[PDB]
Amino acid sequence: QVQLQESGPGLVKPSETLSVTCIVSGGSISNYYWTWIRQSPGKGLEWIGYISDRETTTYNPSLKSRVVISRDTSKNQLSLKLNSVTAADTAIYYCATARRGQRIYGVVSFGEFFYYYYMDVWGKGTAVTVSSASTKGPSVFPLAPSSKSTSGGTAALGCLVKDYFPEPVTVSWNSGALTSGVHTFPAVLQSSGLYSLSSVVTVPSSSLGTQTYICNVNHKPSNTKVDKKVEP
Amino acid sequence: SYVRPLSVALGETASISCGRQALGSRAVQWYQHRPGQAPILLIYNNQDRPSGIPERFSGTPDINFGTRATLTISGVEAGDEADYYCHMWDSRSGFSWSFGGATRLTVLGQPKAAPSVTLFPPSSEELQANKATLVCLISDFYPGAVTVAWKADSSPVKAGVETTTPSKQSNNKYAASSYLSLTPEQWKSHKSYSCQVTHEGSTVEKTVAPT
Repeated sequence: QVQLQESGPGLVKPSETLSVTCIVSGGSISNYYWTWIRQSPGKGLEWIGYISDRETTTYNPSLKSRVVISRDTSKNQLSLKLNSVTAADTAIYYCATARRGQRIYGVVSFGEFFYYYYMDVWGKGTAVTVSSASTKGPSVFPLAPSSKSTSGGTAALGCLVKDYFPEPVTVSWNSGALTSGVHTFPAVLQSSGLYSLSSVVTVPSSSLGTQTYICNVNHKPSNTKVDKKVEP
Repeated sequence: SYVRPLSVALGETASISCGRQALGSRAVQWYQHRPGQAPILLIYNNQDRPSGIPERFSGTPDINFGTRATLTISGVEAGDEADYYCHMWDSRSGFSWSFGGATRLTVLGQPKAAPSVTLFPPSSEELQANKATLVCLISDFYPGAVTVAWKADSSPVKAGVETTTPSKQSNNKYAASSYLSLTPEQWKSHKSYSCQVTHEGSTVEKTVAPT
């Protein structure tokens, strides 16, 4: 039952080194082949390279000479470093466990066979933006509910997250307590080049005066955590 | 481009073919990726199917001399929209570092849904900052093409307006948002501001006013 969680800088300056970390929980690192995959907006999933259970690594000739993949048993985590990055390197980076399969079309002796690799388990991935520009924390403003009345005991209540770079921002309500009515919208990229988004939950009208609603905003790159309370 | 679009009507069975056919013995893997989320392994070893993967997805085994590699989805749903990658390993090509081309599956015939629109005026905290932004939230609509227009009073505003391209939600309906950036004095300068969104010939218009 391996669970994979990625971690990254969020922003990398051009010509600097990109480093991401995959946190493995509930299974030993040693038991699996491990690999890294990146996806870029204008490009398809790209295979960076893989590392065996024996610590043997094979890299993509395209990314060869810029990449290192390493394993840390003590922290039970995997690593991926990318030297001398450029905007071509802006992508979402995934780590995944890998399985090796052998298909023999002939006789194993005489080497009439070939290996193939496929990835059963994937991490959520981490977003990395390569830019000259500095990271900017977002400013959080509450979106007050109308108050009564709509003839249905629902009102729209949210938080506005403004002018942050780069992506992404994670928003939760009541410390993950309330999930039912929440809708967090995709961000918008402004002329400035900063991003903004909003998270909105639908709640009863009657509760609004006495109920507690707090939006928890996480921006790891900035790295900014802001909790803002919303009131009518 | 890396993308091959393919459109299929709802409830129909999709047929997807890997970009390059094998020369010999083969081991084909199918990956389903929705941009923004993690890829998933639909099929491995030609026909083998991981647990938690529905029966609807199937692959062609390469029995006998040969078989063409195709992915079949029976009774396609809206949630099956996504990019499909065929990972092909054969005995005459060697290590395949490329996942190859992506087949973008678009599902059609989904019923029309009117958008729900919510408009938020500038908050008191923002005004204190000498910034004003109006937030218009559009959700639960199909198809994904919407026209958003902002008015100050009865007159249109095109300045300081930022709108996202609509994208699919978890429920398979589209969501989008528009932002009108105003100085606080400008916000106070008008009796009202309106968010006019037009979807499939009809219009849903919301209005806020300085209080």
